[PDB]
Amino acid sequence: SSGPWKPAKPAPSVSPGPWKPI
Amino acid sequence: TTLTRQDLNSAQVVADVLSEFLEVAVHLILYVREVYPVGIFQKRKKYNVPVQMSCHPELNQYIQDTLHCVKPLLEKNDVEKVVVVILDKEHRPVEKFVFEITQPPLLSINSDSLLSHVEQLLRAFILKISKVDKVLDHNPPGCTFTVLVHTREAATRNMEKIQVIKDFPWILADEQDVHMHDPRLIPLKTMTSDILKMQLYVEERA
Repeated sequence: SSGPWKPAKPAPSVSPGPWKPI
Repeated sequence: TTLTRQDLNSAQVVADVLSEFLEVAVHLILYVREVYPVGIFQKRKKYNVPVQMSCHPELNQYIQDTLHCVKPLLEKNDVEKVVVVILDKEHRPVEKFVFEITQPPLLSINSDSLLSHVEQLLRAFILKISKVDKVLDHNPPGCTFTVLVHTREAATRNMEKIQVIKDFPWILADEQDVHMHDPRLIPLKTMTSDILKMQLYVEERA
């Protein structure tokens, strides 16, 4: 089997999260 | 013209139905486990039963973008599991809602009554999720969620670490966002049908 795979984009918080590309 | 499983209209329809079911289930899990505040949700009806739908546009788009990627995998019968992982503020997994899926290698071209008893099956899972808070301890404040997908390894396995589907990037999850030391396993529902076998259970941190 392959995985677990997850989205690189994390789930959004109620109000937008901080700036942290890496 | 030779057709593959994904070319079957039936395969596409089932993939659409199952992908939407997963959307409804994810919204419900977020509601019943209070990953997001009750205030953002509104009662709606699906499969003739009450469900909870987030009314936060950003979260809704995120869930749709994520699950839209699972649709083609379902058509090809390459999806083994879709998991909703709830993590605490310490980025530690506290609960995992595991949806195991199996589908036949083909579906009938005589689409007559393809979705005749499918709704009753999906309904049963939604009802179990609806009352899952009765067999689980309340989660700590500040939890978030992640969606994990497991597929079957094909012949020419793709070694790329960042796999993009429908303009949405995916990466391999780390052991930290999944590992649970001998967690409590709670069966919720397991059902079979001619077009699908599904098993839902929860893993709860000790």
